[PDB]
Amino acid sequence: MKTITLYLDPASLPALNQLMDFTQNNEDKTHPRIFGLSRFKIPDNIITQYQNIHFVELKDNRPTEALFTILDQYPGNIELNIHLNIAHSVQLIRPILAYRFKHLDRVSIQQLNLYDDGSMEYVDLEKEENKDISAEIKQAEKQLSHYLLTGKIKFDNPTIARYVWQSAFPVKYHFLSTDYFEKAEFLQPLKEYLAENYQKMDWTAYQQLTPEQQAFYLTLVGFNDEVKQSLEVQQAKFIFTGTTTWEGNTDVREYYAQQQLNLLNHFTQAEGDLFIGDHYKIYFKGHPRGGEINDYILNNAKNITNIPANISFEVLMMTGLLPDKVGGVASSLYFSLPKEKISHIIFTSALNNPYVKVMRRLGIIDESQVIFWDSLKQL
Ligand SMILES: CC(=O)N[C@@H]1[C@@H](O)[C@@H](F)[C@@](OP(=O)(O)OC[C@H]2O[C@@H](n3ccc(N)nc3=O)[C@H](O)[C@@H]2O)(C(=O)O)O[C@H]1[C@H](O)[C@H](O)CO
Ligand SMILES: OC[C@H]1O[C@@H](O[C@H]2[C@H](O)[C@@H](O)[C@@H](O)O[C@@H]2CO)[C@H](O)[C@@H](O)[C@H]1O
Repeated sequence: MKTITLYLDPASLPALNQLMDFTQNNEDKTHPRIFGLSRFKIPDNIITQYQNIHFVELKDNRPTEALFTILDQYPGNIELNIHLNIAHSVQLIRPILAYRFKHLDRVSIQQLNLYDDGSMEYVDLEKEENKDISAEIKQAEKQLSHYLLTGKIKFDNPTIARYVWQSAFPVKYHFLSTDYFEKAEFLQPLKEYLAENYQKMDWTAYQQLTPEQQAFYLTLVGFNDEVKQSLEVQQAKFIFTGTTTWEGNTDVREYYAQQQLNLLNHFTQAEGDLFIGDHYKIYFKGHPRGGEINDYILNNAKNITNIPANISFEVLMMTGLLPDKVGGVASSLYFSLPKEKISHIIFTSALNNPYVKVMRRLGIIDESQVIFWDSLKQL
């Protein structure tokens, strides 16, 4: 009997947590590990310290069939310790279930550890506000059973389906907001169902690591001394945070880039609606997938210091390097930001906007008139 740990995430936030789990378990050099983290490359000089370390691409939110070749190397009874993105859990586990079916006598699922993609889970949950949540859970459990028995995916409620894994496996959920499950009264049956199977994402985990593990972790997430030194400047700091679009449409991507540059100007120019003051040093923390939208800010802004877009914002909180003020388009990063540091959060374009509702529920935004980015004069 042998445990194999899989770390799967096409996004950022679950991978960030999973790399913490790997760091905590980094003394064990031989434990079989499969990394399917789209946004993170484990440095070679770390890879070389480990045996039984494997890598798999994700395509369409699941491990490719390359997974099967890796698993074939382990010919005995194997138990899978699987780490997943919640929003994408059903697809990510699909090839794992298919492999289990082919080797039903030797392959088992030990447990699941699941982490929020980010704001998406909460925006999705907000849309379920008028449903009988208790009934949705019971139906999702039944349809999960069919998935597990047949390999066929069919959920009447794809959103609630993300939360019923306990009906089949030992599970632990790691939520960006545990407050949401307390504050959204319509979700009470889900809170109660999830019982003792969840905790909040622990942003104090880094602080409890040894100095050696802290250095190891920072190497995994792409943090380095130069970014550290850039943020240790003796001046008040403002970080402008970027967003992205998943649309490939040039019109849409150019629109996003232009509108986001205009937003930055509203923060940093004296005439801007959101003017922060002349004494701040300005940084840009682009979205990890901003791509040319990121480039547009760096090319068209002035006196801005880039924080490499691949560095997740929450690392600055872990390292105690948060700036005085943070502003930009609504992002998952605002879910764990101390409220005193929020300048303004801007929504893309509506009181009943589900993202607005989520943040209002959570006390991240107040009762004032929300700001959409197309409400801003082109400066
Ligand atoms: C509602 C919805 O669809 N939410 C998804 C969200 O759950 C997740 F898929 C992600 O989350 P998103 O809120 O962008 O932020 C996710 C994480 O990326 C890092 N980050 C982000 C922005 C930034 N300027 N600096 C950073 O470092 C932080 O670690 C943060 O916690 C994502 O791509 O991972 O993208 C959004 C949207 O699809 C996207 O914003 C397009 O508008
Ligand atoms: O990168 C992780 C995020 O992916 C989003 O899906 C995008 C995808 O990134 C993009 O390449 C293309 O395939 O369009 C998808 C949207 O339909 C997820 O929606 C988001 O939750 C993150 O997981």
